[PDB]
Amino acid sequence: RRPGRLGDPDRCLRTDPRTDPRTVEALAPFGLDVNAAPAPIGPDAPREQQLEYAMGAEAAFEGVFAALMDGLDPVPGIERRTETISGPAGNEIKLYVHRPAGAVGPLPGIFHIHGGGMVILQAAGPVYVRFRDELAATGTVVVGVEYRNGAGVLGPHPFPAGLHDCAVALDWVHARRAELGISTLTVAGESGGGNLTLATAIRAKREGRLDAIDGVYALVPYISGMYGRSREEREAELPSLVECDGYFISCDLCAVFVEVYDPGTAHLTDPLAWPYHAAREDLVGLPPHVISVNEVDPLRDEGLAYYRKLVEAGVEARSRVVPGACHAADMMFRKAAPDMYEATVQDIHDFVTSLHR
Ligand SMILES: Cc1cc(=O)oc2cc(O)ccc12
Repeated sequence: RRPGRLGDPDRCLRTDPRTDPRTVEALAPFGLDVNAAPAPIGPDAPREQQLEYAMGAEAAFEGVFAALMDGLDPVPGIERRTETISGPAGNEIKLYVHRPAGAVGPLPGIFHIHGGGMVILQAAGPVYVRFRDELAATGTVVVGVEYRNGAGVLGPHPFPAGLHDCAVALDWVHARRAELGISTLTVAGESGGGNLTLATAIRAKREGRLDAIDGVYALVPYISGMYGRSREEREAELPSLVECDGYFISCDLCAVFVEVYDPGTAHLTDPLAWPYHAAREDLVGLPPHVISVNEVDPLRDEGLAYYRKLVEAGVEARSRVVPGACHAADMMFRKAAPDMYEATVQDIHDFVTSLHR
């Protein structure tokens, strides 16, 4: 009958007949081809224990991402620099700059915001280094921002610390397009980085900084903040949150990460924390957007809802789905599913080359 865990509650990535089997075998060594056990902590646990759990999850997932990137030949012909800038709280923000060696003029720029639920993972990590090199290789200038995290080794900094860091870093890059070899400038990211990407555009309109943004490309955005709702509430509003729950990511662990990001959840309905809540007023006048969602991702339906909201607001919006893809499959499986990876890289390349100032 119904797809995924709507039809059979025990279905997992391996047993869903829609999953790209290459990705199932790629996740098998880590035990990530099946549903994780119910998370042993919840959103009402003491914050000290939530931050401990997040620190562990970060160390484990950084291990998995390193192993998924191991065995690849490096992307050839990329020049890299690290710049350090002052953040708004006296923090240092690192910028990782990638460009094709020997470019003869300006190229489209990509301001890249990494995922990890705005709480964990480093832009310095091999999965994001690889993604920035791959985008640079197509003929772009990529700047990866290392913002404050809600948790883990770059934490703990609640909302809106990371968002403010992204703002300051975007302004720093915009101010320097000529010396950085940048034509147009696109803000892009996946999952939590998709969240900060969409919020960065909403915030830039409010603050009169839209000149910094020619385009927005959000992949598998993590934007509803609704992971802690009941199975029935989730199914009523965003059925993918039940259909594909536990497929690589789990609503129970995300619900912890929501509390970690915004302790006391005073921002649960604030579109700068959870862009799914954007009003028409928040989206009118925003520059061109792409929303890329993944077929067997529990976040699929909140990404589709955001595309619909952008269209309703008159934004020059596009959307695509990656068939057979779990959450972020198109950025994790460079080894096991290179065609899926290449297709997303090329779609982003095509988008940024389409823009004019
Ligand atoms: C790797 C990872 C990053 C995140 O922000 O959230 C998650 C949630 C999960 O259930 C499983 C993995 C992650």
